[PDB]
Amino acid sequence: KLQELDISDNKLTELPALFLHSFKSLNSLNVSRNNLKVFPDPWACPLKCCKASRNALECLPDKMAVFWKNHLKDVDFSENALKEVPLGLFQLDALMFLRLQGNQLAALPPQEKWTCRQLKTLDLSRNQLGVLEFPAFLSESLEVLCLNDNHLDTVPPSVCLLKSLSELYLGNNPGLRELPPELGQLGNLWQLDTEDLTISNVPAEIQKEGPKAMLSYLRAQLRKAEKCKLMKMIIVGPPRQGKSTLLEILQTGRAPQVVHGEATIRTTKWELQRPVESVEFNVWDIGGPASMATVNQCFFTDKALYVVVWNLALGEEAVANLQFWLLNIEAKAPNAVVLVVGTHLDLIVERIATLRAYVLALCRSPSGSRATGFPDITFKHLHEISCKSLEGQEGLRQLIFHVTCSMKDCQRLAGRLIPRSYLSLQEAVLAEQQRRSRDDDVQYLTDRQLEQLVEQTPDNDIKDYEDLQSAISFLIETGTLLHFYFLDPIWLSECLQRIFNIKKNGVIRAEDLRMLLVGTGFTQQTEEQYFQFLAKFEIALPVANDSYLLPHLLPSKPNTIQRVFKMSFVPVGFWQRFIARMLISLAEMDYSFTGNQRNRCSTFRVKRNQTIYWQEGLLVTFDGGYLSVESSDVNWKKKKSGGMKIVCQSEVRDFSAMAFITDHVNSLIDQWFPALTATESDGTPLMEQYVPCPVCEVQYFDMEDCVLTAIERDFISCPRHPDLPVPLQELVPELFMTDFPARLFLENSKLEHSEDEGSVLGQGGSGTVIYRARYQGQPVAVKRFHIDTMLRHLRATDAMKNFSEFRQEASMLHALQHPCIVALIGISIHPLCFALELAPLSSLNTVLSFIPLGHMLTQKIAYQIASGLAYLHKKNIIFCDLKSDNILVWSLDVKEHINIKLSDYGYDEKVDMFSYGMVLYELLSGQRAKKLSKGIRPVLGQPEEVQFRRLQALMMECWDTKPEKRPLALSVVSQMKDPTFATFMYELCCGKQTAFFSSQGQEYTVVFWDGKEESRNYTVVNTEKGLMEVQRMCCPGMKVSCQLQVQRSLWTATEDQKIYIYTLKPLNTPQQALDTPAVVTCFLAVPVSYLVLAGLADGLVAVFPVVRGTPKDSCSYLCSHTANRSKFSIADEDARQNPYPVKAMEVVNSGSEVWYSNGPGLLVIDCASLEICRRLEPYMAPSMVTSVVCSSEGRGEEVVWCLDDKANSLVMYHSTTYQLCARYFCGVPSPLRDMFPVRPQHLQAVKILAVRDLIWVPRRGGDVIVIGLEKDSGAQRGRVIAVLKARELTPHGVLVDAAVVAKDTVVCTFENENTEWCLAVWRGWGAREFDIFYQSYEELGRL
Ligand SMILES: Nc1nc2c(ncn2[C@@H]2O[C@H](COP(=O)(O)OP(=O)(O)O)[C@@H](O)[C@H]2O)c(=O)[nH]1
Repeated sequence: KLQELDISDNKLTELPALFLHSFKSLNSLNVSRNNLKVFPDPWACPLKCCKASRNALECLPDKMAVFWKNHLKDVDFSENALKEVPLGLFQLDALMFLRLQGNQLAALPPQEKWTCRQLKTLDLSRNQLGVLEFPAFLSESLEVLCLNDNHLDTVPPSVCLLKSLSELYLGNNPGLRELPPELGQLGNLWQLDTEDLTISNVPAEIQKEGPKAMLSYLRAQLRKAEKCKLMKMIIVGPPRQGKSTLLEILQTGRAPQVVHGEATIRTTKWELQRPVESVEFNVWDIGGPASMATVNQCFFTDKALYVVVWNLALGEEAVANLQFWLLNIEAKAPNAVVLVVGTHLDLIVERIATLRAYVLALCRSPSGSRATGFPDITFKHLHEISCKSLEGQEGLRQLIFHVTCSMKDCQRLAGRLIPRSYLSLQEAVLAEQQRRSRDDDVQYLTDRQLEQLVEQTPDNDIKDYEDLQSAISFLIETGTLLHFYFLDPIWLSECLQRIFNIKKNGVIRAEDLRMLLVGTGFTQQTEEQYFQFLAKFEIALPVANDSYLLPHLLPSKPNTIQRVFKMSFVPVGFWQRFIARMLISLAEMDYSFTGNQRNRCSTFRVKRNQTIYWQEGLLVTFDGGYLSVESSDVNWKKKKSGGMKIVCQSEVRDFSAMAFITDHVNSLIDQWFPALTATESDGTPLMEQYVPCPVCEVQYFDMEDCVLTAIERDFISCPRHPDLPVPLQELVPELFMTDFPARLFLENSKLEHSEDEGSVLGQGGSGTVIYRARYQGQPVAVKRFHIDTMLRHLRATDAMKNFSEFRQEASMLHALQHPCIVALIGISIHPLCFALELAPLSSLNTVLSFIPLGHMLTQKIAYQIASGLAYLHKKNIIFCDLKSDNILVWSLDVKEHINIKLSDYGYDEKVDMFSYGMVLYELLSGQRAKKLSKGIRPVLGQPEEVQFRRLQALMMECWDTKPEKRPLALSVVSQMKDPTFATFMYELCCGKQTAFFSSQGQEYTVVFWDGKEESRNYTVVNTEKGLMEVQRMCCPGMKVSCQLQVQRSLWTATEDQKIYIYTLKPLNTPQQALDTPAVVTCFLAVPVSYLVLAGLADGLVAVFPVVRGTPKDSCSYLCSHTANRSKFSIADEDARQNPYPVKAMEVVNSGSEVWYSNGPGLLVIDCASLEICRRLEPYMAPSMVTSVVCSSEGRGEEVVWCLDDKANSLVMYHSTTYQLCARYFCGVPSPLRDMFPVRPQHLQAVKILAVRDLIWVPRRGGDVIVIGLEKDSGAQRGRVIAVLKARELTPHGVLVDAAVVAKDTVVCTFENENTEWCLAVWRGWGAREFDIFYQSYEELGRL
């Protein structure tokens, strides 16, 4: 009978196993920490775990899989005296964890006879086990395998098959000398113990790098990896500097006779032998007109040899121009090697040294180290040649070959091992490109087509995403494949140039552009692809009325704050891209959460009245202001350079417009012109920012100084008049927030703030720190942001970035006013921080058998989370991190309106819904991942155990694998606004059975009966657990027509007029058999030590006194017809005296009366004298009463309800006056929120139930009408509080019965035409629970 046995730290050598065998109820067997020598022989008991560690057990019996095969999962016999392992221990299906560590096991049983398909952890370390032979099936289950200090002379052959391992520990096996290549296939394995092992097949360097490098190298061995000598080389430089001439000299080795004509990109395959003894270059001669200067940069890739061609005789301006190219290469190809090669050497001795000094000054800072943002140029990377005499040609070739063999990833590029499958894919892609070129086909290759290529390739072992991605990176490195996948750079260049050759005001209608684009084929079936990459390069962007804006076709040139940006050099087409991006963003104007790099321009929301865009400027007239940006020529420190003059006029000091430009400028300079992010070799920025002095009126404040002062102070004094300071608000109104309402700003004098580690509540995704603080005495969460000429520049950049991020976060937080979203109290600049409302309790992950928080609280939490998500998605905001860490618990009180709030501190909508499903799993379970990407989901118990079928089903859908099937947050919110969602617990399929019975107890909660005569049997359902404790236990005898439970005795009245009594201790042997004059049709127990009344089929009532559950064989007979004739003067001919059976009885008036049916009438038995004293006429013949209940609950008058069979009518009397004070029709097709007064086939009701305060009327249709009484203007009335209907029971037939099995449970039992029975379990909500449920939605709607 015992469930948990804990024998530990005691005098245990011999265990009374026979005594333990009686414990059939055990779930945990713990005999650990003893000197146990004889483990008890296994027995039938549903053990979940078997802890027998730290004892003297030497051997086990072959009986684990005889009794515990289907129950026992956790076994740990570790650190014992074990010598032999039974075969049966591995024959347990339920086994998932096994520990046989620290003993004298020498061999394992044959693998063919194992059954433990669920074995996930197996530790055989510290043993003499040996080489061993593991089963194959363990590959699909095992996650942890450890064999440390085993009798192994090699890796077991089966370890290579164990694809599912995450840990593999085989240390201290000195006989092992090999790690076979197939272990590389263990892709899921990242924890390894190869200590004390010899590895002859792995280099020492690979071992030093680690077991991860070992697995990678073994994979390389398996894939027959070959040494590749192919690398990308790119010629770049200013136009007409001899790029084609230089390449011709390099390839031919002669004075050029044919130089290539006009072209943007040309390609060739150049082969060199040593002056791993050869190399091959996929040479891309990149040239073209000046208009391609900032488009060609897309073709620059990493781990490639760049040759910047430079005209030596042109002068110093050429060397200065080289900075542009060098910055571009270092920005796009950080790990590339750059050589600067000089031509026109025939036009020049010391001049060469001077020019080399100039170039070396460019690449290196004054300190001599590598300048930031430049490639590593040195004396080895410089060379000069001529175009006729070929001087230095051989030296140049030697330089190329030497640099190529020097570049390395781990070893040198020229000869690195690549998997053979990667080379096979390279051949396949080259074949595809060649075929498309032959067929004049679109050279753009779709991802599906590349997958088809890699799979279609013979014996290509690329079978997963990571392999294909690595192969893609390799292909990009060798100039075979291009991505921004493209196969032909020349075709792309031709397409872009042809678009550039088009000659409106920059906007062309989509159809006109489609016909114009016909030159490069432009297959309409590929148009969606084609236009896509047109948008990628910003060559033709979709705008307005399904038109396309063409930046190269922009027209020419047709109180306040001002800004200036000084540019040393203007990139070609910078203005076009800038104006196009601004114009498109404004046209859009007419997000994320929890911190990320993803965000939109939420900073600027105004009505654009007029817009004037042109080749080098944009003027925007918006309601209450102007925003203009123009080209200009700036002069500072007598340095004249290009410039961007920006002006804004705001009537209300709303200078958010100056953010809109500035952010965009930064964005553009970060995306397409990274050259302008960098500084010269001496630290001078290539693009500087300036603010004209408004009080000096030209004098310009350096924007870095204004920003750095804005961190702490408010004023700056100009050098021309230091005694007359200017506030920063007239210099940088962007940073000092002015657009926000005045109410939104915190008062530093009323804010108790301190960046104390003890008050740290957490961190955000943007790099902030959230502390606990006080504002005006109330607790709050304060999110604080945190931040030599080079150090000053870096700090200024960081400060500007933080101010922009603060602006964006404030803009998004200001727009969320939903009750379930953490609001914003206010902002402040000194210090730069947010103030937010603080949760009295910690996050949901911290407060958290099943449903730990309770049903109602879990329901409210889930609904409020869903409502918050629906609101966020209504604002086009995505949470992106919807974990329980970020979900703050406001209160665990069920009565409160708001319980949780969604925070940003501790894609599209489908990922949010997925994370919501995970949160629901945690809510139902109490706990809780790469396997999620593979279709593996966390496991939750069945509905019979969870007991919340609808939320569990919702959680399954939220965790679905196809995003298309997942629900929208609004749909979840809408379907949760329904009492069916909350009340239904689960369903239980009992199956084929005959009759249903219940009793006011828990020993015989729900009892079904089936069978006939010798085959009579019964089933018991434990609805509290959803488990059937007895299933068709046979108790031969007559079938039971009625059943009751009194004290601890079950009375059952059969069809042969016999009341049998079974005393519980199995209803096998009755103790009493009582005779009756007619078949019992109903039972009741009056609490008098009881008085059991039996309503017989003839309308007569039998009365049995009961003493402690045992009655007297004699009984009294109270005749209803006798009372009708004698007391109440009803004639025999009256229909009221027809032979009706007693259908339902009920106690009323605290046991002093019993109301029981008699045809359409009702009779009252007065318990004082056991006589029929009152009659009531709720209905008329031939109708009959079918149920009676006593709604004796609440601070009010006791009332008695009565249902009917024909009229389908409900009536209610007062128990103390017998006045028919209410009548209602229950056959209402749409009964929701109906009403009736009180005066002080599928629509047929089955049986009334009294659930706490309310009256549940189930109907054959399967739904339930939950009627309850209230008062209006002093008059009592009744209303239909809620109509429940579980859809899951639709195919389970018709409702037959219903019964209140416990205080908080209502069991409605359905039967189908095939004699099968099915229970539907509802939570027995009273009036207060329903009102709380409804108010949870009504109030949040109101708020
Ligand atoms: N004198 C001299 N002329 C050169 C040299 N390299 C190229 N050229 C001239 O440049 C022309 C070809 O330039 P090209 O290679 O097409 O420049 P790219 O378009 O940038 O590749 C030829 O007509 C040559 O006369 C050189 O080293 N010395």
